[PDB]
Amino acid sequence: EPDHPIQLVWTDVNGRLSLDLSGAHDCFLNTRYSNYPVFILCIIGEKSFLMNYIMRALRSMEMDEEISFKWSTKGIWMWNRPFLLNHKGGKIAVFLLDTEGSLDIESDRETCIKLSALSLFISSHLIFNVASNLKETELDYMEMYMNMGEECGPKNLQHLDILVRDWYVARSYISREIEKLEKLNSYPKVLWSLKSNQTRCFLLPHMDEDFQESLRSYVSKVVKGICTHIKTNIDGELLTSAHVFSMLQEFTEVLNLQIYGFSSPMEMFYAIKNQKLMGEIENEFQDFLKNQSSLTLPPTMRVKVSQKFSELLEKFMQFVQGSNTSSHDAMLKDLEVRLLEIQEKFCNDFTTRF
Repeated sequence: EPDHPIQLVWTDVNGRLSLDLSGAHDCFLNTRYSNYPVFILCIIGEKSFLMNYIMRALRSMEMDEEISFKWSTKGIWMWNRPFLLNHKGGKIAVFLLDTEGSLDIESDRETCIKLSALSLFISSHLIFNVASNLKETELDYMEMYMNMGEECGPKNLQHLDILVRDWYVARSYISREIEKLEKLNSYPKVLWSLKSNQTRCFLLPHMDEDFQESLRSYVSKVVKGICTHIKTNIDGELLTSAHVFSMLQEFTEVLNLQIYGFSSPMEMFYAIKNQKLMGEIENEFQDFLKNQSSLTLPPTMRVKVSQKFSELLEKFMQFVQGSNTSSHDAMLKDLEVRLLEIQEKFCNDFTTRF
């Protein structure tokens, strides 16, 4: 079939994330490039011009030519074939990803956050389209993305480009946003990113030729820096499309299992870490109970299990992340119900057996 965009992920009627497994398999586990170092360019927010220029520039570098089969929706879409760019004596497989979603509509916000989080999780580089100054919801997506690099290798940096489509000077723009963020005292990683030039801002004029040339200039700049921003995984191997297929499956499951309320991307991110912490506590309780002797005096056993139980609820509140207390309360209550099940099983076994 002629190469075309494929919808990788969408949301079903229940807000669950659904993955085209067979489709993603075909793209990512192709025996030609699946062990080539991979690069996932992702576009988010709100284009056809930008996307088509990126493909035209990529297809030129692929055929060893010089930079100077089109792109058409509420999901994650990918161009089903990668562009193989020369690097070392090998190749880099560039996949092109587009996150279609609302940014500010309050309907289906949890699902919008989930789709976007998934794209950001697997991206090597983010192109974020904004209209004028950065709004809070955009900045929160940006902070989530900045946090997704802190768990993907040691010297991993998260690269973000901001395409401001309707500002009215890119110097005054970035300086302005740095000032607003400095007073707000929130979004510390975006602030740091803006000050370290890891986040770049590009201002696009609205007339055709000035927009055309600015897009061309920007697209040339990001395809040229692709080969030097290869991500490495936790192990230290360069990211490959096989790895990306695995990450996509696993983080889709993590997102569908994040069953606690959240109103913002950072809250969804902290909810994911807090659920993990819950499981580290329950496992820690199970281990503690397994190491207790069957010879222990039943009274001394009851007190030790009770105090350990209490200490673990304290530990959940000490290491819980984020500031949504309503969510922490729901999770502690569920942790308490789970710990009491482990306790009831161990204790009821212990009393009747011994």
